Amino acid sequence: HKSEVAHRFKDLGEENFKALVLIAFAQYLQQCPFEDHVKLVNEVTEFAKTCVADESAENCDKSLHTLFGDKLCTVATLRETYGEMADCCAKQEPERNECFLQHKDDNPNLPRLVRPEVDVMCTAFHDNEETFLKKYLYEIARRHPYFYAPELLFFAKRYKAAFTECCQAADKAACLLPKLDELRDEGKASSAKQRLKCASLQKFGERAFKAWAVARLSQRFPKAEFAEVSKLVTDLTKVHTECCHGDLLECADDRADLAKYICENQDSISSKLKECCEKPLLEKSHCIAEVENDEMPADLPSLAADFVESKDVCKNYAEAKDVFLGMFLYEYARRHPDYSVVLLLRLAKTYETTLEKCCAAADPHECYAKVFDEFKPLVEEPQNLIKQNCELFEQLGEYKFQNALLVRYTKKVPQVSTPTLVEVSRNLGKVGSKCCKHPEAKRMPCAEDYLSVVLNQLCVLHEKTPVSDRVTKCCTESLVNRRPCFSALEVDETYVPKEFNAETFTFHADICTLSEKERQIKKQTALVELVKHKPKATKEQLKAVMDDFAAFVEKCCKADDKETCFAEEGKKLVAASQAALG
Ligand SMILES: CCCCCCCC(=O)O
Ligand SMILES: CCCCCCCC(=O)O
Ligand SMILES: CCCCCCCC(=O)O
Ligand SMILES: CCCCCCCC(=O)O
Ligand SMILES: CCCCCCCC(=O)O
Repeated sequence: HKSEVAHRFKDLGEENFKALVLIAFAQYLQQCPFEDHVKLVNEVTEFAKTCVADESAENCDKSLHTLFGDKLCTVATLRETYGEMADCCAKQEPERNECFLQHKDDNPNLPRLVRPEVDVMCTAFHDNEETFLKKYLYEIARRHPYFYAPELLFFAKRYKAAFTECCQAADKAACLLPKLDELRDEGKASSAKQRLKCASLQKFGERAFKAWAVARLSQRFPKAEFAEVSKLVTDLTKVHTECCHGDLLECADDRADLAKYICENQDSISSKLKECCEKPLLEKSHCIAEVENDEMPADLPSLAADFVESKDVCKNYAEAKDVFLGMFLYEYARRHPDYSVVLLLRLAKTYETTLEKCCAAADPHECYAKVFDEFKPLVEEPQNLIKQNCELFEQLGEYKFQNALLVRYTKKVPQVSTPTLVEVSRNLGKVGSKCCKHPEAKRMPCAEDYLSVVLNQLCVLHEKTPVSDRVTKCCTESLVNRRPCFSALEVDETYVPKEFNAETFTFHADICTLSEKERQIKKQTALVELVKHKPKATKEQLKAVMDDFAAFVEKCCKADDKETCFAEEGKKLVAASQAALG
């Protein structure tokens, strides 16, 4: 009351307050030294302490955004570091924060993190343990500006536990890398997942996220009531709205309240929350967000009884057009847990469109009576796509599956930059190794919910530099229909060939001097360049040049001495390929 910062300090505490302010500062001013961020956080914490000690102190009743902006731009006073940012904080709330959000670089030009030796890492750990953990938050926060802040506090705790457990014992080297690598891959998957949730609130509105939350939570929490699911959805939407507009202090405070409420009303929500609700505060919310789907309630009546066979459907729709569709989404999702969340949203939109033109055109009960008949093609379209791709995946392997997707997606949109095409196809091919081994029931909720994340990552890296018109049309037209739009484009008859570049196929030594993961990009980039060279003459039989590439690589890999072999066989191979018109 009368002091939001004091209330946040009292709720979160001292350790979480200082960590949640460092993340906020690092996610805004990405190209800034660590020491300045530490000083700013210390000043903010001291001001919060002074306002806590005496309520009627110097002015501290203003909102957190005002203090955030004042400490942000009225103290740093850097203009050359961030362009067009000097005039950013000339407006008032809430226009200042909106201007600040648009300057967050999704892919900043920062050096890749390199891990020192274990001995040096744990020598620095047990020298400034408080400061050593603060640097971990800074780098992750500045490299992922949209990373979920309350989830970043869990990762720091796991980092501290991993460092404490291993190198205060024998075999320091082979204890830390296995566990640190788990965090790195777990942190890159929870940052791309939040980006999809965070770009669906500021591009498609709050109503888009509410329907997603209703569909997802009804699947995870069946046998509950619509009143409870609505409350959970409202709380979740309020939580995720604040983390997207920079209110990290309030976002982490509201998440704890939601977790506490879920644990309190455990019997009325789900029976699988017994274990997740006996964990520490930072682990309860993580466990709840990933709890498994509860068992379906027994003897559920058919949905056709009160949605298509009753002469009040359009009357109820006209009474309230946003809760009637909420009930349909809730009832159709609880009894169909094998559908992806984006499919259920598609069927809900189809049902809404059918109802729109039925009660406003002559007899109503003549065109929405068979609305369930047109759900079949929508259901069968992605079931006939996962089935073929998983079969194709388990006949070529991971590396050859990524190449197959890379060639397919290069002909569809042959204008995106080669690094973006290579990166998206590498992530596209990793859904085969992820959950093509699941049973047919669980294949759909996993595959499409990951394809959505990958395609959103494709869209956000294309908005800054829009080069392809087809990508723009599929990205900024509908969130749910993003995947069907991409898997509906034929080969592009436009995009006259990129001509021939001699320097492209000039593999000179290296290749066989470093690890295998990053040498694959050296060949996938060449494949992308080859496909763009001949977009039309891209039949399957002329793509046998991959075998020649592999043979040429192997011949000089086993004969690394006299590195002129690389150039000689490279020019011979490119001449042979050009002579074959392929
Ligand atoms: C990767 C290590 C997992 C440990 C979880 C956190 C334990 C603690 O710090 O209390
Ligand atoms: C895209 C689905 C539209 C109908 C569901 C409405 C539920 C909600 O908005 O909370
Ligand atoms: C119950 C507390 C946890 C919910 C907030 C985060 C869930 C999500 O990532 O969607
Ligand atoms: C248990 C209350 C402490 C608040 C968060 C600190 C991490 C944790 O132990 O969950
Ligand atoms: C289980 C699906 C494997 C990858 C699908 C991507 C292909 C496409 O979008 O056309």
